[PDB]
Amino acid sequence: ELDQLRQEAEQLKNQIRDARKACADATLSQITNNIDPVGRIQMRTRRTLRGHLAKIYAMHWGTDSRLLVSASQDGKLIIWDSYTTNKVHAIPLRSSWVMTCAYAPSGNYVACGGLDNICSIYNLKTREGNVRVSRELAGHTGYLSCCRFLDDNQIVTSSGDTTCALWDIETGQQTTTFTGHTGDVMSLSLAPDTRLFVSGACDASAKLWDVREGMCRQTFTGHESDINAICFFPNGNAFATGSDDATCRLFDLRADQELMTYSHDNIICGITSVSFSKSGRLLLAGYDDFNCNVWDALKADRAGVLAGHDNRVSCLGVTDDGMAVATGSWDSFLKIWN
Amino acid sequence: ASLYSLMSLIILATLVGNLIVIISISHFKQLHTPTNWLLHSMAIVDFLLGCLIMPCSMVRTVERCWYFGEILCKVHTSTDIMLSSASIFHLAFISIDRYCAVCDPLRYKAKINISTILVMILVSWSLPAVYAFGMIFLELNLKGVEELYRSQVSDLGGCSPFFSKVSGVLAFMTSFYIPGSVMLFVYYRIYFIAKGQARSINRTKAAKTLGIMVGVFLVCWCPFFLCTVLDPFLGYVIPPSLNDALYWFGYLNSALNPMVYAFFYPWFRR
Amino acid sequence: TASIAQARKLVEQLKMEANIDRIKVSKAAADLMAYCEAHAKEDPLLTPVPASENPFRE
Amino acid sequence: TLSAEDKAAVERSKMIEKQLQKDKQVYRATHRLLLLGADNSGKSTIVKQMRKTSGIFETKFQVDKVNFHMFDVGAQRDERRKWIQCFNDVTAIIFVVDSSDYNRLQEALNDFKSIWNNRWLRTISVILFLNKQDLLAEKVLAGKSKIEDYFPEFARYTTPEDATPEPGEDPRVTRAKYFIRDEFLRISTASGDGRHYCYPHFTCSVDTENARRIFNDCRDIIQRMHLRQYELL
Amino acid sequence: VQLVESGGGLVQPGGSRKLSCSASGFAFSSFGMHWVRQAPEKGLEWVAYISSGSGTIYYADTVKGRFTISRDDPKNTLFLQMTSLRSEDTAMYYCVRSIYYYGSSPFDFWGQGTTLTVSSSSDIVMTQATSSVPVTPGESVSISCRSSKSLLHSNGNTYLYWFLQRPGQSPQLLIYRMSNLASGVPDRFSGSGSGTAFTLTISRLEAEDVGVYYCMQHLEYPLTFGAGTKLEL
Ligand SMILES: NCCc1ccc(Oc2ccc(O)cc2)c(I)c1
Repeated sequence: ELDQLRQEAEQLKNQIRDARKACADATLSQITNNIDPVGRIQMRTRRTLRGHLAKIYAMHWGTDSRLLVSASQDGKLIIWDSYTTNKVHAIPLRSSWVMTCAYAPSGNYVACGGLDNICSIYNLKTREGNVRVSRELAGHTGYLSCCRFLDDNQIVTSSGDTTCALWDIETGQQTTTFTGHTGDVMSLSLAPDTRLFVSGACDASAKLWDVREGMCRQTFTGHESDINAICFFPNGNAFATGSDDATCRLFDLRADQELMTYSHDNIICGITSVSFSKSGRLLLAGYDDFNCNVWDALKADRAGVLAGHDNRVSCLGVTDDGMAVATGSWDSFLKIWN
Repeated sequence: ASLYSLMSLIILATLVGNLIVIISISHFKQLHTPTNWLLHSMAIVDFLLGCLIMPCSMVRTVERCWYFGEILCKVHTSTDIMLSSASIFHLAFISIDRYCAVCDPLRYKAKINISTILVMILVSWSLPAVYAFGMIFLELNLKGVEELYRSQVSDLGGCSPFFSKVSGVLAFMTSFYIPGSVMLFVYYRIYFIAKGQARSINRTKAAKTLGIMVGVFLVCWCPFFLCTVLDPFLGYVIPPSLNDALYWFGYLNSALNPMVYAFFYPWFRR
Repeated sequence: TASIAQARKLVEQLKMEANIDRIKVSKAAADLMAYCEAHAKEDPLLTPVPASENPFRE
Repeated sequence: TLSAEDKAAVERSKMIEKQLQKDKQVYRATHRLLLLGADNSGKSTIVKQMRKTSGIFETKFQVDKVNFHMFDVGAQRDERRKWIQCFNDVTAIIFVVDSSDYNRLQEALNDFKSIWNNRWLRTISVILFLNKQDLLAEKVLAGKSKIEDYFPEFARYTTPEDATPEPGEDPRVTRAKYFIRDEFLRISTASGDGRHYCYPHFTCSVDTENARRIFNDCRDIIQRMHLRQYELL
Repeated sequence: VQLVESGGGLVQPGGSRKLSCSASGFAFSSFGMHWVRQAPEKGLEWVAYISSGSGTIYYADTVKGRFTISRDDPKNTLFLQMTSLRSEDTAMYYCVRSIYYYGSSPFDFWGQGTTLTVSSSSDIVMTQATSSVPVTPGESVSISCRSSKSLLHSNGNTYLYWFLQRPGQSPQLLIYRMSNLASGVPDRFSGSGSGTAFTLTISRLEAEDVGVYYCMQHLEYPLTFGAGTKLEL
């Protein structure tokens, strides 16, 4: 019967909550209160990229810290040269409702997808001088929301059908399927060692998954609304999330408990994207208020404002070596700060 | 003493408005639509008018004399005409753009692009350039009236522009009826359409913006152009005082142009 | 009825996550903080580099 | 740009910038529309007459040398809150209602109320289509079904004076049709503050005239938008 | 991916002929084209060049008013015009594809060549000290190249190329930008330099390494070639 199973689930949840509460020892703010603050950070716009027609939805930095790819609501993919402000490639898309884009670590392939329920792979290094599509990954029910490369033959995609999957470009089949979320998944993040990954959904919860095992290992809660973006800490034991209630949190994998909260009373809008610096000292988050706030990851103090966009910031990105930071917006303009 | 101060406020009021509109449109990337480029060009034209024509005309009206040469009177007459025609042409093209936006809703963006605004801007600066300098320097207007014209102005050392009978009619029909009828026709049609719309949506703001545009234009130009035409047809009776008076209604129109065409709109006010 | 089957799997999954090893919360505070000073000297955004070593000048 | 390779790269970038100008013109001349409905509503029949886990459908039609692009949502989950914000710049939204079943009309009114009050759907007008009108006529002449059994306010209703019953076959049919229309009309006029409008229509099984209706509605919608911006309305 | 050339023959002095190079198997409209001349018993020499957009055209200082180049994108065919042929205008001609962007590898594929026989300053000087050397099948081989000016640019690139034309076939590409290896080249060739003197190192050796190695630079676009060193096994 369903009567005893619900009580058993409730008492397991109560036991888990009690164990987590007993695990709590002290707040990170108390430990960090005896460190001098970073100060005032003042970045300025160094480059401006123009050429996009419709709204910009996503972007991804390259591993060489010089090239990047961006997606537009009109169905175009453009590869930019950050130093000389030149355009390298311009790939038209079959479907204009693209929502995400990814860049391969080796620099040989790019990926994109959207409401078409299809993830496409484009080959950049061909004998003939033209970008052509290699494979289309079909099988999802909802819309594609995020995608990240693991190597030249493995990719992880997030879809709106509340399920994640691991694909294989060589065979075009779903190697592994991840289930458990009740709401649709909006974003995912990968670890530097590519052994584990996390994702967030509209059920105000985040889960940690194992690539080979294909099973969930840990769950995080605490947000009052849906999850919009997720970023993963450089160490490999922490990650940060962003929601629509003007609130961001930091979670610890080993401690299994929420860290301090980054929020302000003057913000009523929602977070769209989050990122970390090279050393993990500064946290950058886009908002609906046309600005990009900069926070201190250790003292929870806001130090720096990145203003200059005419519409909402839809995506963010920090380069591999930390030289610069790139922002995208619905005004079809990309700005590089330093 | 009171007369000097009166004409000094007009000079200060023009440059300010035009430099504001010329900065707000070149720096702000939001207002990069093809429609705003013609407004930017018109603002540049009246800034040039205000910062060239106004000062010397002032010393002149006041000294009731022109002590700066004869290879400069001619230059002035020619640059005063040229810049008045560019402003009028810009106003006419603004009216045409408004008509195209209103009466063709589904094809406004396709027909009004940068390639048409650029053609309009060139045409407006180039057409008066080949006309004002040619009639002044080669003297298309002093034919047959040299003795009387000079007896009246050259013997007294004046610098007031002079015109003949046919040169006068040409002036009229190229710098006043041709842009004056366009505007009016467009803004009569634009009023009846708006009326029906409100009737329906409810079953007027049209009478208050359109009635102002037309009116400012016409108070500032109807008396000056007509007087000149009948001036020769009656026997040249206008006193020079009244003549400069008529003149000070073109500069007034270039002062008030931008406060009417830029600040009256929420979009830009923001 | 499939209702009991769905709840049966949910109960089994919850008990698996309950048996994990948790480290001291204050212990993870030092580990997270320690990485900051060990890499603070190689963060271009943290320490503004002069106008000669960056490629985005001018 | 001193090196020849840099000059060639600049030339390639300029070439790329010039094919992105042709696209602009084509985009500035098109109009995008969003199609919404339900399983019972014959939107598929309408879009077929106008002419795998697929995500979105696209249909193209032209009238008076004007191109319209319409997007139909394919296989998707029952939740539409998240992806509805990507259509905040379309010309209009077409809604199809099946006026033949009972309490499915109630579901249609609930869906219309939910869509109408959406925050991200502001400044967007809705075109309303009343489909399958012949079934409504055939379902009242034979009796065996009463609207009053589901809507108690049908009895306290009468045909309005401004009504124009072009067929005029039976007063009861006209009364029911105008009651059903006026329900959606009152829902639409319950709010809006004049920023957007509703254009209801009566659609038949084939009705090979909907393209002209959509063209006229779109023309009317853009003229009011332009008259509001230049303060004439 | 194959290039075919047509024309050639024996003509009287003062004649005129038109040479064509036909492309097939790739997007010919996005690659620049070069003409390279090679005397029967001498090295290579550049002739002319047309960019992808036909907005930039260069000519060799030897002949500028007698040679004309043209291209046709729709049919993917290159053209070369020669007027008033002289005695020196007798050599082998090749058409070379090239594309310029970040990370690109220009001068990657060459044509077959057509023969044409005629009856009877400030540019960087590139020289090769050696011309022939016998080696052992399995030992290391070193080839050195010299330049009269520093090839290093302010950005940080060193424009040096290695071709190694085989004795009987068209040239190939081994090293571009003095440090990067090509696609189909086995991972046994390497190159290094300091700014004025450069060396080419081959770890292993096989029977397919027999040929003449050429030296070329692309700094300020004089396009001067080297002398060439022949290897015999
Ligand atoms: N701004 C008022 C002073 C002023 C301005 C322009 C003037 O010349 C003309 C300009 C255009 C014409 O079509 C004919 C004449 C004159 I005379 C006086």
